Amino acid sequence: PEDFQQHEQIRRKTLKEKAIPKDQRATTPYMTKYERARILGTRALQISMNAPVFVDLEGETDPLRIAMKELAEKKIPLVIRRYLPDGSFEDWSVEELIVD
Amino acid sequence: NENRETARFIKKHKKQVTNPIDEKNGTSNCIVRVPIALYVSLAPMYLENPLQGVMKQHLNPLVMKYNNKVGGVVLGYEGLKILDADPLDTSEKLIKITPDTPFGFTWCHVNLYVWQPQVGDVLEGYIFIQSASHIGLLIHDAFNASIKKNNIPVDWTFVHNLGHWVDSNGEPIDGKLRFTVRNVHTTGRVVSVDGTLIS
Amino acid sequence: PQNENARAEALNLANTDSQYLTPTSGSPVRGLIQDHISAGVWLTSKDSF
Amino acid sequence: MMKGSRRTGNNTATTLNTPVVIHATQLPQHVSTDEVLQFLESFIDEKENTNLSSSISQLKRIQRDFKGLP
Amino acid sequence: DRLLNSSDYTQASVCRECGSILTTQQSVPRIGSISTVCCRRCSMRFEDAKK
Repeated sequence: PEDFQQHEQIRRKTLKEKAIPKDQRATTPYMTKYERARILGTRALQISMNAPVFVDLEGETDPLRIAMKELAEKKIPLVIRRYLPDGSFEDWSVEELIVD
Repeated sequence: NENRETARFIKKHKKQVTNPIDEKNGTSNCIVRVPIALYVSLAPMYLENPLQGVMKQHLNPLVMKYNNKVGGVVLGYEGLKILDADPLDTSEKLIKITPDTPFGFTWCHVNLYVWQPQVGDVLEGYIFIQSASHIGLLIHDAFNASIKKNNIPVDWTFVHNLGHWVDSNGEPIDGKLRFTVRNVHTTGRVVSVDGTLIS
Repeated sequence: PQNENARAEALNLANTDSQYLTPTSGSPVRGLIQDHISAGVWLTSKDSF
Repeated sequence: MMKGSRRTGNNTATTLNTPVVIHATQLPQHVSTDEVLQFLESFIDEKENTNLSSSISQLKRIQRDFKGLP
Repeated sequence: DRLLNSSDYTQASVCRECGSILTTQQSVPRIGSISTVCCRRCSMRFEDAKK
């Protein structure tokens, strides 16, 4: 009924009160060794499950090193959600971050 | 102490919307659209094509089947819209990858045209066969109801020639026939419908 | 390890190459050891032609 | 025993096969007659721009349902 | 990957209403039908069909 809907609209109002908007983001512009070791992790676990690839892979069977080839050329469709400890967050992309 | 715990037993088996006896043909109307919200996966092979990737995995194995959460038989859908996980609408919606797997889960609203029979409905289907055991029907070319003997008016007999029916008209009767609906079944993979021919 | 979220975390967080400085004092922990030191005095001498 | 162990080959009721939870968000609204026509006539052409083609004629068994020769 | 994914790594069934584990049960069907998981302390037996 709507006791799901009254249970749903509270969450999407809660989930909208925690996204810090893009003109007001206040964390680092860097990829702080923990995004980088996990973005390369999860993307390598997508190419092993037939994700669409967007680079001239050059006989590189190793599924981890394929993601590095797309990391240094910025073809990754990921978005990092960084939880500030009250529950608020800043959905950084992978383009707008700056690698080490 | 037998009031406060009955608030969740009757209220759940109080099935929400009934079937109106509309259209002035005597027949009751059971085709009905309900909007819902799912919670589905999305495989990484469909991670460029998220439209097909939800229709093919969770909706297409659900059409023309019963569903225990809506109460009807799913006939179709239109309006599969992935809720974006970014509370910014836009075309580049984003979903959340699970930690332990590369599979992402997301919410989707859709409008399922369920077909909803209950008891006390008025239904008509083409007579499939008939014996001195039942009369098998084809409700809307696909659904089968079967009024058994102990719910038939016991005036009406059966002549054998594999044979044909004996009513008070004395007719081998054609397809189109009205009856009233007993317990709709849920048991097998085939959805059995069951009814009575008392008036 | 048995999955690819760990093969990147056995290369880019916990390899023996980011473990060059210990966090206790900032000193380095990795270096030749006994005879690879005593070959330097003989290789980089001024008589070794 | 085998038949308790070949359930694991027959069932296959995964999370790729079924959604986790379906909740009705609003109460069901009884549709009219002509829009059931006007839905199903436009429902069939969905994946028709593989498999699903044993079910396409099942979807095309929905085709005849109101205007063919039953 | 060293305290779940290689120690035991089970996918148990959990009732969402009562929030327990051991009160679930994969049921016994009519052999035409298909068995499924059910919670025991969320269900009341069919003798209590009270209207």
